[PDB]
Amino acid sequence: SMSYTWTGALITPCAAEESKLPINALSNSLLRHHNMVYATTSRSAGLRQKKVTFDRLQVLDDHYRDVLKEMKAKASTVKAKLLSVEEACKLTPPHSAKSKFGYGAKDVRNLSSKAVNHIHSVWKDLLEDTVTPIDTTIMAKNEVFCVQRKPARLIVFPDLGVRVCEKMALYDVVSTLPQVVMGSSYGFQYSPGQRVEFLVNTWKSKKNPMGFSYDTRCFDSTVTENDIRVEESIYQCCDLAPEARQAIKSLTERLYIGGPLTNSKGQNCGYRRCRASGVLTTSCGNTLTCYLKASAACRAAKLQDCTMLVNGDDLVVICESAGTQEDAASLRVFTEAMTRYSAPPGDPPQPEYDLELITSCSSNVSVAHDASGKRVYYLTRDPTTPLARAAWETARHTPVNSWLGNIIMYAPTLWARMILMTHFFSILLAQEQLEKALDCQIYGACYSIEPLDLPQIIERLHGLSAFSLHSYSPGEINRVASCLRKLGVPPLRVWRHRARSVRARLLSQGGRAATCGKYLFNWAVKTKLKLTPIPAASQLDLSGWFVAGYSGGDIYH
Ligand SMILES: CC(C)CC[C@]1(C)CN(C2CCCC2)C(=O)C(C2=NS(=O)(=O)c3cc(NS(C)(=O)=O)ccc3N2)=C1O
Repeated sequence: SMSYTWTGALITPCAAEESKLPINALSNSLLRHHNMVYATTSRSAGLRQKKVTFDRLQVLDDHYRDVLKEMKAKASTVKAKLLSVEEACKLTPPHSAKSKFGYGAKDVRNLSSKAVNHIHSVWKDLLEDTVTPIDTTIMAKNEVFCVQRKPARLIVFPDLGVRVCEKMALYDVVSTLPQVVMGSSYGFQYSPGQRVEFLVNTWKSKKNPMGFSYDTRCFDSTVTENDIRVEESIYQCCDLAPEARQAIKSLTERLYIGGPLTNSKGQNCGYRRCRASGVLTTSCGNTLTCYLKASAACRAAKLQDCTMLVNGDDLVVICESAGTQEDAASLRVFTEAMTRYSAPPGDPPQPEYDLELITSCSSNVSVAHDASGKRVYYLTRDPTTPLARAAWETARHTPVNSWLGNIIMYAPTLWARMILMTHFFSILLAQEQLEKALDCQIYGACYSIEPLDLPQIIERLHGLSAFSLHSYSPGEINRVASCLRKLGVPPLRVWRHRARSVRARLLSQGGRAATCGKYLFNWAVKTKLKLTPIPAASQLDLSGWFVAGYSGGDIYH
């Protein structure tokens, strides 16, 4: 069937949208080539609609069904709980889209009776009605990139009342089931460092390793009614409260499978018959579906000693090589199988024999050296998008601070330490806002973070190693340097000078600020200080951080 049907009514914005990089007094210090940075807007949504609208055919064989059976057996060992209204409410981001029914995200969070009462009525309707399509809003995402222009991605989401009900029925399931079903292949369980460890150990476990990333073209669009029903049957394998079962069946039939699309003006835009990007099950359903099709495809292709790593629609496979000719042939068969299962490639997969050249979750393993001169593996990425976004965030206040998420996740990297840390700490010093908590997103979930806690966060997730890495690789150094020329970012020599100042200012304020100076900026000085475990690090509740993915799932921790 067709992934979407359209009426012709436009995908509309709520407010005016900026496409050009906003400029203030801080902009030039980060980036000179302002015309390279842009934000997607609803004005390019038509282009996206064209891309994501196609017919899906699906041919399902024994490998597919055998894997599904295996998945269901593991799923049947899961016991999941219902969340109460209150518990579900507390998982709502404070900035989440307001309800059509007279209350907003903050009314939800502080548990106002107006919000609670409507949510209760939404839940009761779900239990009582299992057929009536649930309304969704379709919007264009405003995301920032460097020119290479990408059309706006589309986001489809039900009302806030429904979203709370999703959490009630499914939060525990989507949080716990994926790891039980997929084990070590479940990508969202890993910190960046645990991800490196798993990739490195998997690579080393092969006699002659070969790996490939598989990019599905518009994965959400390739998801069929069969696929969404199949995932529900996996959910229903769980030990569940009777009301949970009913709500999940109702949400599947009324929401997850498909439904009408309404713009911000209230106009009918058409109909969806594929994955909605803005539902709680987006991450879990995509992960299960990608794992299922790929596992089956590995068997169809007779890939030898396969290990898969799956993060929603993001797939990487490591296996035993049979030489370049048989590998290329094997990947073609893999691709044919995926295509039959309705997961055809965007860019065709290519075999890689250098682990450091495999990109997965926009990232690659690379190598540097710790204090002892001991080689350490770490996760990095091309910094172009992080830096484009940091430029936007320098001149504009944003709901989500990608710079802070990036500092957390990519703390060991040369670009995050020299540029991002230096730049944004300078900004926070000048404003005296070091102590002000800011929102960031990690694996789709929203977190409120104090910048002064960064040293403890980084020590916990990465180890004290992240403050002492040196002698990065030539390929990594070249990629960063190339990126800075492209965007017109000052050379790393300027950043070292800046960091010396940022460091000194932080130290001169004592307490948590000086701790930021000492650990975060120890790289900047010639005569570095001895770095010991920070006492207050084993205190913050980092439980829930790397449990699951929640893209579009409207989750706050
Ligand atoms: C392994 C880590 C380091 C990758 C970080 C990276 C690139 C970026 N970030 C943050 C931005 C600021 C810093 C961290 C992420 O959370 C994700 C990431 N976020 S996510 O929305 O959970 C996600 C979704 C999907 N696909 S889906 C829509 O769930 O089917 C694939 C992959 C992902 N991965 C990412 O993939």
